[PDB]
Amino acid sequence: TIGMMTLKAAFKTLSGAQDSEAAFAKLDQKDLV
Amino acid sequence: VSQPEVGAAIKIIRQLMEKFNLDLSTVTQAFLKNSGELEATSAFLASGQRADGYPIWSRQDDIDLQKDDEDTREALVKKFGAQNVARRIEFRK
Repeated sequence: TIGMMTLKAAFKTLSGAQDSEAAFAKLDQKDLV
Repeated sequence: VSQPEVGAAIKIIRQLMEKFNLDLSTVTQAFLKNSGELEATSAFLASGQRADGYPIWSRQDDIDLQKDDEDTREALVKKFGAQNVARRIEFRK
């Protein structure tokens, strides 16, 4: 199981965008389709 | 968060991206709706359903989860099962 903050760190690292923090927040906020 | 934890997560995320040919966001969002569980997330990405016979989490469910209301919590338990609800609280902590 990947913890939420670990998942965030991994996403930010792989993303490579200074926008990653907000982008992650949007993924958590929006339902998956 | 420790470097080892992030490295392990990155490895898993990358494998899933290649195995199912999906972008970073799709895989990451799937983990978020499955409370970071590998099996459930992979089963979900492969079939569209978790392997335990329960749905993934939605925004309304997460909002409901924080309501100090017995009726709301019972409805969540019926929809996800007591175990998944406990794991969600822990995941969201």
